[PDB]
Amino acid sequence: MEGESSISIGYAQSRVKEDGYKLDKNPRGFNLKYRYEFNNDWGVIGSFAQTRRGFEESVLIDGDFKYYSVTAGPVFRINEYVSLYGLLGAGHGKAKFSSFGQSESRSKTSLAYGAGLQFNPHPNFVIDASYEYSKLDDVKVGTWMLGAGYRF
Repeated sequence: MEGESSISIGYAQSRVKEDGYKLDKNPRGFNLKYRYEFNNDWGVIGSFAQTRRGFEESVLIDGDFKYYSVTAGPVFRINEYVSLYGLLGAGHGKAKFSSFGQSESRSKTSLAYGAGLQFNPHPNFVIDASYEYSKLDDVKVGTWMLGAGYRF
């Protein structure tokens, strides 16, 4: 309802794909979302996401990946239980490869686009789920987010 805020924290998981290379389903992290309802039907939502795949000890060339994004947009309340939203903002990716002794890294900022929903099983609770896409030159990053929190 009007004047109410929702804050949530959640899992984020990315798939990363460049044509000619295998899809990378590993990067993981988190998502914070903050929603404010201006009236009983319309509001705004902001999102920060980060995912990464770093050094993991395992059993010649190792890689490191990081993605984050800041997006925002309008949220439309359908009824007491469900609201839908669309987001726009920026994504930033960085990839680094090292051996032995030597390394190269690339980073890129591009538009990020998202869409999601919020479910209120109780008026003061939030379950949040969304998808985000960003194309960083030839590298596509798709990120799913699933979180929870409170509305007050």
